[PDB]
Amino acid sequence: PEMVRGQVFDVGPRYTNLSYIGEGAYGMVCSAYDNVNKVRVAIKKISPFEHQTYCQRTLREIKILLRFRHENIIGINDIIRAPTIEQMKDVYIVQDLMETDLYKLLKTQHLSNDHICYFLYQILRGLKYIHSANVLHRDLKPSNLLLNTTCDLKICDFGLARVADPDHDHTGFLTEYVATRWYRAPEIMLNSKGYTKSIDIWSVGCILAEMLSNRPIFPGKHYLDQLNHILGILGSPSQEDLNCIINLKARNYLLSLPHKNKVPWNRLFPNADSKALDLLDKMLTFNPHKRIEVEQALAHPYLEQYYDPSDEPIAEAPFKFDMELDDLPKEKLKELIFEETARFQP
Ligand SMILES: *CCC(=O)Nc1cccnc1
Ligand SMILES: C=CC(=O)Nc1cccnc1
Repeated sequence: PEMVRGQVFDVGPRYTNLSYIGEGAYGMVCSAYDNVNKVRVAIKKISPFEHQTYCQRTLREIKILLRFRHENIIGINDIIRAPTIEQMKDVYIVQDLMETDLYKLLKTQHLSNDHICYFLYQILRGLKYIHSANVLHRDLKPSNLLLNTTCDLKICDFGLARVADPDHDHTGFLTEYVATRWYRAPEIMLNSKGYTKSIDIWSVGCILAEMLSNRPIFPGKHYLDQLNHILGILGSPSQEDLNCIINLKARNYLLSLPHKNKVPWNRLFPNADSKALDLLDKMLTFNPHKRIEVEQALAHPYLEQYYDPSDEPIAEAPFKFDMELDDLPKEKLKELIFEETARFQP
């Protein structure tokens, strides 16, 4: 069994010449030569069977990625595991090798308007498919957008994804949330569980703003500071938008703040294309009900050079988890992971 930095990275004989390419979702990732397709691939090692949350997120990612088939969503090419549940300790997931991601690209590279437009198009094209399957990604951010050397873009990491559930979206004020803080929509801090499609659109808006300046637009340092950042740019919500927030603790918090005026997008992004800023405004709308939807965003003039709804496929059917994964014991989850990965065995 081959080793990488003192770890068991046991993928062969199909996959040889391991080069370490960093750490990610649940640990070690290497590129490797696939001796069957004759290309380098990425392989991630998952060791999740101790912990219920690890198993839940692993199972959720596998079920979704195996069901999805889209050019802008990372596929699973292969899964390596032991032949029996008793011997299964790790799972290796083999995916197309993507040389970089938008987090790394933004730390080092200025994007042309043409690149920003193309990246945004591919993000929305992928998101149209995800939403058409009644799935919410819920953790869109630059590091979950993979890019290859020709700038093909693929969304990854469906570990926090959920089936959409708008009739159960309501919650109290300051309800804790799992997804990455800088890309959280304002309503998460106020009255939302992140069970509607508008949650992902806000993330995309944040990603667009970050592509325009190479800096995150709302870099909050902790839970409520994230809302301070958002309101610092959008300004105080309107009476109508406050009236949509029925929860008193949430409403009254917002009423307690001094008045803040909107920062014009063209002052934050003086070099941006005006059509990009019109689309940004519509994605970063405070009221989730007024927020642009993915299909409308694709049809926006900013994306006219690429928009073609006949080449923007949807899922053949809505997604549904068989059981509520959030209260299954880890032995049933190991067993479900074994079953879900069975198709890749001899
Ligand atoms: C799908 C998320 C992903 O692979 N992102 C990433 C992992 C490790 C290092 N850099 C990016
Ligand atoms: C640590 C980086 C990483 O996980 N890289 C990766 C993932 C998927 C596809 N290509 C490359």
